[PDB]
Amino acid sequence: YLSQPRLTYKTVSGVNGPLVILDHVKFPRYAEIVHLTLPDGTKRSGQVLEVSGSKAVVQVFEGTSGIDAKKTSCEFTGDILRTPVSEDMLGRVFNGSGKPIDRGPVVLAEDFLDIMGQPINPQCRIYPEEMIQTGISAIDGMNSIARGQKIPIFSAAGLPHNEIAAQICRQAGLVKKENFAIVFAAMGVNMETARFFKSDFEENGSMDNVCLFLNLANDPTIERIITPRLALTTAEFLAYQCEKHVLVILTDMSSYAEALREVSAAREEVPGRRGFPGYMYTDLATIYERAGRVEGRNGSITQIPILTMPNDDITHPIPDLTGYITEGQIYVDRQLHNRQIYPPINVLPSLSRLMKSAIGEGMTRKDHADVSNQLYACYAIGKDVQAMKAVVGEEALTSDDLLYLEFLQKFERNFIAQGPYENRTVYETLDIGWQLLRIFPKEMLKRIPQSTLSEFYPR
Amino acid sequence: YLSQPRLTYKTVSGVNGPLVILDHVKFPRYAEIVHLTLPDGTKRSGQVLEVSGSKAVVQVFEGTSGIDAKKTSCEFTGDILRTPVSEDMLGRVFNGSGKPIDRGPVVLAEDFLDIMGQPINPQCRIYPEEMIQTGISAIDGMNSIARGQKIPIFSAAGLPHNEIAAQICRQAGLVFAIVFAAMGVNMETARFFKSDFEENGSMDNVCLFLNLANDPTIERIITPRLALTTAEFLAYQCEKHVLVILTDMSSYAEALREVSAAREEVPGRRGFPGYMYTDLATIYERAGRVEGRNGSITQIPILTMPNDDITHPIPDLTGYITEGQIYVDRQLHNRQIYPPINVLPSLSRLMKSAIGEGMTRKDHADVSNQLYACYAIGKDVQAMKAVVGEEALTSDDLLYLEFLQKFERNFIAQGPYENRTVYETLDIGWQLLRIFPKEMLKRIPQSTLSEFYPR
Amino acid sequence: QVWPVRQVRPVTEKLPANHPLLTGQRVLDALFPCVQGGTTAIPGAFGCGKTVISQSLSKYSNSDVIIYVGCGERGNEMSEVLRDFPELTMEVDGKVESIMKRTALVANTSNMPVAAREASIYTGITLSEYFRDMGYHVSMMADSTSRWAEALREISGRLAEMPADSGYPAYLGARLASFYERAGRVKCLGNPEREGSVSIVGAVSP
Amino acid sequence: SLQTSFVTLDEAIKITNRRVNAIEHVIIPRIERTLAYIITELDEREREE
Repeated sequence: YLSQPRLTYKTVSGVNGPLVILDHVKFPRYAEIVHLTLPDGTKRSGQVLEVSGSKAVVQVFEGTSGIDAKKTSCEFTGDILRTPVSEDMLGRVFNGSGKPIDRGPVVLAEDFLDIMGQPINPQCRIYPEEMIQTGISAIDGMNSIARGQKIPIFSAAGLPHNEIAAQICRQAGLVKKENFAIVFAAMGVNMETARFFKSDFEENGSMDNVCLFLNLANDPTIERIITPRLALTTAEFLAYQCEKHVLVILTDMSSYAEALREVSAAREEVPGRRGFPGYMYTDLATIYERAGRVEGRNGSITQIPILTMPNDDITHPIPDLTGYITEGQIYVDRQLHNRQIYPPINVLPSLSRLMKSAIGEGMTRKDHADVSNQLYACYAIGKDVQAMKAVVGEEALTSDDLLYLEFLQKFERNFIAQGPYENRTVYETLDIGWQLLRIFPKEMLKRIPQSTLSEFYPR
Repeated sequence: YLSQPRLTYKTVSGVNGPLVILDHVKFPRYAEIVHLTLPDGTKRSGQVLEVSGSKAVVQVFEGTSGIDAKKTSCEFTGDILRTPVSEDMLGRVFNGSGKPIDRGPVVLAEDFLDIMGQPINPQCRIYPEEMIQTGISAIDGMNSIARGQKIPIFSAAGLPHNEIAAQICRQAGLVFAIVFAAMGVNMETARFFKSDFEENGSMDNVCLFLNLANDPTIERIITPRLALTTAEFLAYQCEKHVLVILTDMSSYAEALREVSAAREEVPGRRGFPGYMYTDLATIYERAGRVEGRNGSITQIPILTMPNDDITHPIPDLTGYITEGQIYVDRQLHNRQIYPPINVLPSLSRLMKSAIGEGMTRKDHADVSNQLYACYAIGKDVQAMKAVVGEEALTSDDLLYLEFLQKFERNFIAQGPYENRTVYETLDIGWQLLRIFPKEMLKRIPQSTLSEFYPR
Repeated sequence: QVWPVRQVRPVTEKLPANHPLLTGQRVLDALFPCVQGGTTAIPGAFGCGKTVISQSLSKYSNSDVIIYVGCGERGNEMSEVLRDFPELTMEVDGKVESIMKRTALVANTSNMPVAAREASIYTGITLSEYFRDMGYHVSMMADSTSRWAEALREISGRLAEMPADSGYPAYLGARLASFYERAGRVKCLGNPEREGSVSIVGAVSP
Repeated sequence: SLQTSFVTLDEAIKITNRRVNAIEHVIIPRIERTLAYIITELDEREREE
């Protein structure tokens, strides 16, 4: 392996922003990690950015504020950035660089994996088959998530997408009729939501499932770019070598791309469309496409990215490319958060493109296809009656448009409304979903075929 | 004569995109012609874009793929690009470089003309006044063309602009060589102009320069130059009348933006280079009549506006050089109108002095000015009908909507084999002007209304 | 034999196309026909019922060879195609056969190199011109060619060339012109007088 | 009383429509075409920069 001793240069040729450029380097690698030690003693870390003959451009992680070109010693490693993975890191809280912050010890490695990762062979993938049960009714009843799906949650600043992400992590599991884990990556969080995540998951008793990667907002913007790659290499050890089912939640992927745009422009690159890098499509794809089931192993990786659309724009290139690689969306809505509904998940625009394979007999239950699209039709027909009632009044609505406004007062306050600690299992999000479909008679339910109307309506 | 022998180099000190940068060149000349020999033995030819002391920058026509630094010859001919011209190139099919693909021989030259053009004194030019009867009523009764007018067919992708043009070549005449130049066209368009000129039996008058879609891109810089130099030979030295058809001039500028990108000049409007105005003015201005010579060049280029935008840099800089334009629009194409010619943004800047008494007829200039104002008004009433509905329209505005149903079907819509004369077009145009009463034709004076209106 | 993918394979003559590419469908053969040698286009989205055509053209056409190109696609939308093509059947001479005795696939997911997705349109058109020179009638389906133009936009910015129209480079309509013109019924270059064809079935995503 | 509520709803419908059509064919296309010019001219200002 790497048994030769390491060279420790003090031949710094210049500092220019976050870049330290050395010279007379003996065979420098690309993307190799170095360890700079300052004059006073502060050890900083950095990654080699460009080599050219006897040169090396080093991008220091923690900035260059105090580096001189006379007394700074820059010890090279000779190997690229790798993570130590273990199965006993399920239950720890690491930061963006992979150091523990829960007063824990350093993780004893079972492997040292390169965090950039190799792609999966497209022949060796299987189509996603079973259900991941979250516990939130609005994304399990009508927007069900397969095993291996990549389905982002679309929201905005101020909306409670961070408590939806914390409620998924507390209650995610299988669809019971020993191999489940959650890798929660938090990029660009502040402190008061970092101690929301660190405190909620550790005293709601399910810290043992989750491996928490908390990358703060005041931490360096290069450490936000290796945070989802530390979280997905841990998930690819835990799933494709230990046969667990892993759910990978990446919180605020629009804050990854604001740290990628910052790292790109500080690499002296020229920006592309809307200022974002031109390689932004194949940079998110190296993150998102680390998913799916595999052939010959019993694990899987299902991803839930989370986005923050600026000014509720959908043509912004962070939601544009996420909707270009990932399969569907969830659409946390603002007009439901003002009306005090938790979780404020809109149903009408939301979609899971693999929902028709995660449902059915022997996966969830036999009527999960016919219930969901029936509640989807009656939610749309009510919301037309909801606006129409204001135009003509109550005395002008018949006994048809009152069944849809009386259903609509109970679909938002019983199906959508959950409360943050109420784990509705998927067998209980259908019995909720049926006792709203009994407000209508069997002569009105058009989306349900008659064979399961005979088996599930009369109770 | 060039009676010195030519220096063959093997000093290629850099290849970058479509450029080959030589060095140790002994007195290099600008706009020279080189002849590169690749390692495998094939030959491409190129042109010098810049000299600077001992180094030259060669613009290779067929692209620099496979060209290395070690064993690539570059024989410097020491001359600017001269084409061989003759009268026996009327009837041949050349490719975009000027090499024949008719399974025939090379051209045996009568002279060697510089393809870049040598500009004509404007003091000794004749103004094009004799009108070409083109048959098609939209570009004859309102947008008339004279012998010597540069006038493009603006169109877009899909519209029948190559059938509109081939109709003019069948129907052009007064009230005659063809030099065709295909730039980046597909195989089915070059199959169409061939089989139309074959069937018409005019193949002894057509000279086709075909640069297809898979022919190399930087040959399209010289393809309209190789065609127009033949035209300026056949018109000013052979005293023939020439009709030059430059289809997809959009494929000129995308191969000119390509050569200026990897050269890294200052880019202009929409990434197109700075010198795009004088470059299309190098091409479009080689037309017209001259004093003491009985030949003429009538130019009809063909464009494609991207996304049908007339304010793109290709139709907006063409409209500043050429004398009018013929607009082909997409909305009349969907309504099954052939030819789909929008007369509202169409123009002929030489129409004003080519029509009138003693050339065509007394009332030509008055009919077209009134057929303009009735189509321009009834298209505004149609956008007022979409607001207030069909019911709130006065009885002198159910006449302007009556006109549009009879203008774009009885005057515009023709059929691809009608040879409508300049008198048959006008006699259609007065039965449309009897739609109105006599006291609304406010662009036609009393002297012409008293004679031509009541029939 | 080894062929560079960006050079057109030489033919003797590029003949016109006078024979219908006959699917099993009643619409788009009684209404909107295609020929052996022609170039089509299809909107490929989620839930358009797109997988009628990609599987009818593979089983029921008069094509002898299918070359399926998947350029820059999703992860679990490429694995769906690789799952159901090795079980799709076809019956000539009564006996049944899998269609993987006459298809080749070019699978490029999003996770691939960006330059491998630019050269998946060109790899699948060069293989389709290798059987066309045998005299077969190849029908090629280039699924989601708008992902290929998303790959070319990166390669254009990889070399620092200036974006022209909506971020795409200058040569967007020209590499699409230098691809759909390699389709056509040709007369092959060779002695025993054959005549092949290539039909390109594109797929776009507005 | 029935023929006098007819000609009040016959005049109020024939005004609202001329006001749905005055948004569909006049106002909203003008706001869309200036949107398709801001996304064009700012592609130009990114390209020159």
